[PDB]
Amino acid sequence: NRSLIVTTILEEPYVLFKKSLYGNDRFEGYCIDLLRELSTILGFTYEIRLVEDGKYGAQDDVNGQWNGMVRELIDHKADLAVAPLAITYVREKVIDFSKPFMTLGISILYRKGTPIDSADDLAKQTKIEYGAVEDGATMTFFKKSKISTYDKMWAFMSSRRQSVLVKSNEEGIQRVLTSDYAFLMESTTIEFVTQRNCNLTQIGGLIDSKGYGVGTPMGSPYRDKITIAILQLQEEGKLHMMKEKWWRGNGCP
Amino acid sequence: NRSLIVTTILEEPYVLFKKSLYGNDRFEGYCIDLLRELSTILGFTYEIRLVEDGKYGAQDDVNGQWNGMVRELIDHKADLAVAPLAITYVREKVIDFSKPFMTLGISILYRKGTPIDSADDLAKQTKIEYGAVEDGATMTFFKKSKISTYDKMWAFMSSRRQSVLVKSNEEGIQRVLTSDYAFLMESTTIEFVTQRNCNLTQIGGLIDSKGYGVGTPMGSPYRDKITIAILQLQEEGKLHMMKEKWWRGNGCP
Ligand SMILES: O=S1(=O)NCN(C2CC2)c2ccc(F)cc21
Ligand SMILES: O=S1(=O)NCN(C2CC2)c2ccc(F)cc21
Ligand SMILES: N[C@@H](CCC(=O)O)C(=O)O
Ligand SMILES: N[C@@H](CCC(=O)O)C(=O)O
Ligand SMILES: [Cl-]
Ligand SMILES: [Cl-]
Ligand SMILES: [Cl-]
Ligand code: NA
Ligand code: NA
Repeated sequence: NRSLIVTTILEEPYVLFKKSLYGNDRFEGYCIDLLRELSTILGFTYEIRLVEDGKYGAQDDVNGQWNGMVRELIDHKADLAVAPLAITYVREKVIDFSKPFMTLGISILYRKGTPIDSADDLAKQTKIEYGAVEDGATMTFFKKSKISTYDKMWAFMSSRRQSVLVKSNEEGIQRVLTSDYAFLMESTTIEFVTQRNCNLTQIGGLIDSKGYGVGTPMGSPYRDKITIAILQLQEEGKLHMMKEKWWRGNGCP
Repeated sequence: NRSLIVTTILEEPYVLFKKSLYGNDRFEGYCIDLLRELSTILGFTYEIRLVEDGKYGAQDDVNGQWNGMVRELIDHKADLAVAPLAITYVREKVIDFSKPFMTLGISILYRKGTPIDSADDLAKQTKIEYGAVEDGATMTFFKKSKISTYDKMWAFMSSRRQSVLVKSNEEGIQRVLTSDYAFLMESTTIEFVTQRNCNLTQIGGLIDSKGYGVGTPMGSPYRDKITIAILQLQEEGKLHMMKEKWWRGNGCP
C-alpha cells in the first residue's frame, strides 16, 4: 500500500531537525510524535517532506494561486499536512482539516514591563512597529478583518509590508529582540517562546479562537480517519502528555 | 427545496421555550440564534423538532442501539442536530460533526466552601455521591476511561446508577442543591449555572478538552457547508457576541 506523502514545516517545538540521519529519522517534535502515533493507530507508512517554499499558505490577490502547505494539498502533491496548520474559513473552502488536535488564538509577543497592554494600544500608535508571518493565517486574519482595530492594524502592516511582515516565526521573534517591534503570532508558540526567553511576554488576551488540524486534499478519506484517531488520543489523555513533553522550559519570574 | 429537519434538546441557555407561539417561533437561545444565522448564510428553511426521548445519545451495551439526537441522525430522521452536542470519538464513528462552535471540558459542579478540590478527592470517598447525565457524553467518557481516577469514579456511578445518573442537567443541578452530591457536567453549562446561583461552583479544572459541533448524518454535504459558516462567524467575532448574549447573570461574590 502506498506510503503517504506528509508535508510539514520547520517550527519549534512542533517540527525540528534532530541535533546529532536520513529519511523520517531526521525529524523530531510534537507534530512528528503526533504523526507517528497516527501511523500506528491507522496503519500507514509515510514520507516526511518539508514544504519547498517554507510557507504555511495564503492565496495571492492578483492571480488566485495558493502557496505553502495549503498549495501542496490543493495540488494533491501531499496526502497530509501534519504541522501547526491553523483551521480557517478561507482554507476550509479549498482543503479539508481533521478535527483540531490543539487550540490556539492569535495574540501579541513583545518585551516585558511596557505600557502596551492590547492590540488597541498598538493600533493607535506607530513608533512600535508590528507585523506577522507573511502568507500565514495570522496575516490573512488581519487582511480580511472588518473589526475596526484589526482593519487599522492591517492598513499599517500592508503599508510597511517589506519591513514588518517576516518570513518565519523565528524571524519575528528575533525582530522583537532587536528592534522596537511587537509580533502578532499564535498563543501556543508564544507559550513556548516565553517559557524559554524571559525577556518576552504575551500582551493582552487571545484575539480569536481556533485550532490546528491535520490538512488533507479536499475529499480525502483520511480526514475522517485522522479525526477519529485524534479524538481518541485526546480522550485517553495522550495529546495532553504530548504537549507537556514539548512545552518545557526553565520558566521565568 | 426541502426544509431541513433540525433535532435539538431543551437546555438553558442553548435552547429554551420562549416565555409568553407556534413552529420555530416557540424557541430561543444560543443554539437557536446559531441555527437562524446558519439558515440565512447558507440559504435553507428548517423545522425544529425536540428529540422525542429527551436524550443526547449513547450506544446500548446489550443490543448496540443508539438513542437521543445521535440516533435521530444515524437513522437520517433529522438533517442537523443544532444543540450542545459534544464531539466525541465514539460519535464521530457513526455520525459527522461540523468544526466546533464552542469549546468545553468536563468538570465538577458542587457547593462552595468545601474541602473538595478535584475529581481525585471525590474518587477516594463515598459520602459525597456523584454522577452525570444518563446517556450523554460525560457518562460515556467515564464509562470508557482507562485513567485510574475516572475508572474508579465510573465503578462508583455504575454501582449506584439508579440513584446517581440523572435524566437532565437540570436534575443534576437540583440534586447538588438538595443532597450531598457533586455533578459531573460540562464547563460551559457550569459557567452559566454559577453566574446565576451563587451557592454553586466549579471544582477543579477541566478533565478533558473538546467542543460542541453541529451533528449531521454521516456523509451529509451540509457538514462542510456548516463548518465554513461557523468558521466565518467565529472569525468575524459573531460567535463571541452570541455567547455574551446568553451567558448573562447577576454574578456572585
Ligand atoms: O477553528 S475551529 O475548528 N472552529 C472555531 N473554534 C471556536 C470555538 C468557536 C475552535 C475552537 C478550538 C479549536 F481547537 C478549533 C476551533
Ligand atoms: O473535540 S475536538 O474537535 N478535538 C479535540 N480538541 C482538543 C484540542 C485537542 C478540541 C478542542 C476544542 C474544540 F472546540 C474541539 C476539539
Ligand atoms: N500556524 C500559522 C502560521 C503562523 C501564523 O500565521 O502566526 C498558519 O497555519 O498559517
Ligand atoms: N452535551 C452532552 C450532554 C451533557 C453531558 O454529558 O454532560 C452531550 O452531548 O452528550
Ligand atoms: Cl524534506
Ligand atoms: Cl418539537
Ligand atoms: Cl471536521
Ligand atoms: Na474543506
Ligand atoms: Na464521522
